[PDB]
Amino acid sequence: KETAAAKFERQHMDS
Amino acid sequence: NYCNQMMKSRNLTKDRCKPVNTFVHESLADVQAVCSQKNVACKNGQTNCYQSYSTMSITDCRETGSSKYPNCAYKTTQANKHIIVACEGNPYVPVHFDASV
Repeated sequence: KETAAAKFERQHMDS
Repeated sequence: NYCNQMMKSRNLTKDRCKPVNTFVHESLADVQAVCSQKNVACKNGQTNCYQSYSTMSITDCRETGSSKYPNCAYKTTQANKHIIVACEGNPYVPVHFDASV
């Protein structure tokens, strides 16, 4: 399902 | 506030209250670029961590002392700091947020 890099993006990215 | 809103939206506080979380307001490519910048050691001792040459815009979300599931409450603190992330995989991208100086 959700990879570690995907999770980092959902949790910390807000461009 | 922004924190209570973004934490919920990103599925961070839908089934629990997460104590802390940092949001980065730089493009995704610029953050992934950090994986080839200043190599430092992660607080855990590991060394696949990199510090950003420059400071980046970020919002720190911290739970108040009153917050309790389901009513999570956060304190919003905006700032500009160097971010430190742990990288791994191929391509080499951030997988963990370590800190912000």
